Amino acid sequence: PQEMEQTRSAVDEDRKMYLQAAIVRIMKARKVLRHNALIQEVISQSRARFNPSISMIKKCIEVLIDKQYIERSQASADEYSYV
Amino acid sequence: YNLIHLDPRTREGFTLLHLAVNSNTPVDDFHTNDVCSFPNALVTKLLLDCGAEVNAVDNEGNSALHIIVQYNRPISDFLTLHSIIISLVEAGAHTDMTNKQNKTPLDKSTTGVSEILLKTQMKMSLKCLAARAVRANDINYQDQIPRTLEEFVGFH
Amino acid sequence: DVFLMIRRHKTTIFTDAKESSTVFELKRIVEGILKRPPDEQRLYKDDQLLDDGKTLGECGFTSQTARPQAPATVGLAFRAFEALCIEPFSSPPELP
Amino acid sequence: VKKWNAVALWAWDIVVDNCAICRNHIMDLCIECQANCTVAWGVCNHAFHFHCISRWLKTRQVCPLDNREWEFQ
Amino acid sequence: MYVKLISSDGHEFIVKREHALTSGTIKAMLSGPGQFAENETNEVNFREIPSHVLSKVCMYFTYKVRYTNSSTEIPEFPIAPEIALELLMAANFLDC
Ligand SMILES: [Zn+2]
Ligand SMILES: [Zn+2]
Ligand SMILES: [Zn+2]
Repeated sequence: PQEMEQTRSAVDEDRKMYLQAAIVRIMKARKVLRHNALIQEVISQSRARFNPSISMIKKCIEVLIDKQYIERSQASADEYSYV
Repeated sequence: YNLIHLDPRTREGFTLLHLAVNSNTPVDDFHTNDVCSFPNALVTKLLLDCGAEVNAVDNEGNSALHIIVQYNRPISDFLTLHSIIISLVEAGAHTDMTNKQNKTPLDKSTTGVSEILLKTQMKMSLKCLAARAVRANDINYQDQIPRTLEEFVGFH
Repeated sequence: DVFLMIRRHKTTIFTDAKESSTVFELKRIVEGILKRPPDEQRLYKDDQLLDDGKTLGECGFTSQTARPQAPATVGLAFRAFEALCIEPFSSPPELP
Repeated sequence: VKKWNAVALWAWDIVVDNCAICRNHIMDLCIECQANCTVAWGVCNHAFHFHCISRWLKTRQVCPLDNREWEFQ
Repeated sequence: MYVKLISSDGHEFIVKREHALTSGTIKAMLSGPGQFAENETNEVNFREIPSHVLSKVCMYFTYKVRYTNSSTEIPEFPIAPEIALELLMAANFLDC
């Protein structure tokens, strides 16, 4: 179990990179999306893999805007735009 | 094989092996972009298996090895770049021959990865070193060497 | 990995050895490949004698001095010790 | 020794392995580039994706791993 | 184990057999008739090349055996301008 949890956390790490790559691909195909519209689209495009928790996608969303790959729009938190 | 034995050349002396090696070979804007991407290791390997002149040079003097080292994407398609440098050297291309500007493909490598691959695949020989020393010192080699070696000094 | 170009009149032997070693095994191997009695080996570096127990790294050549591309000459005059009569290589012709 | 069998983890001889921006390898495409490139090296032996380097220099003129001014090759 | 290489001008050069088999012509000379299986001399008589080019090709043999496959630290071969254009034909003859 000392090394089993490493493979239980490596899948969690690769979950984050696959979630971040999913948001970039999904949003830039539309150039703008709502918060709830993006969250449902991220899940629907990752059904042949892990079931992504809602808290992890929004954690990957806030990392992505800090990385200047996407940007939250000036309307509210329910509007995301590419950059 | 039948087409290679005609040795077709473009305007700038490019043989059929050079274009399959060169990254500047144009691709049609239609669906050929999705498949025909140059350089391609499969095309070069098939041409070398069919008997392409691997030591043939263009009008500028660049051989097939001189153009693959000038590739500006060494890591993006490194699987292609590695599989084509090995094929050219294994076919019998000189790793030390020079163009009309007297530039070794090591010198024209302009890339650490391509230089590393070539130096790994270089087979050192005394004839190449002696010819390079002769060409560097500008020694009068006309009518002092065998005629089969005058060309050897010519590209080394 | 020291490399030595042992000379004796016209005969020349190219030998590989180590930096920190004695000349005992060097004398033994040149005895084996020369088929001569093992009491006539008198190695000379720049026309001077050297100790038979001192390491050859301190004898006057090392890795930075003796290289496979340009080995250091070692005279091996044999006792009949004979005078050093290392025949020089033929000079290249005068290039134009 | 009598008999010995081992395992070798063979990898390409490139000194740089992964782009430390998208946490991806350099052989494949970047996260910006996957949705549908070239590799940019640095003076401090830092090599990343071209799009990742462009975004990083758009953010600041600091190398992603150390406080060094980013330069091209 | 050790082969002997004799130049036209009387000079004798002795190098390891594995070091001298890197050239195709010397390999052909050692093979065929007249192997002279004493396992120590295997002497080949080069009636054309002078002594200095034979010394340089023996140095090249040792240099290539040492650096047949190594890291990027491959030192350049110190070819004098006077020995060139006579070592080139020597390497052509030896198929080095
Ligand atoms: Zn890209
Ligand atoms: Zn990247
Ligand atoms: Zn950097």
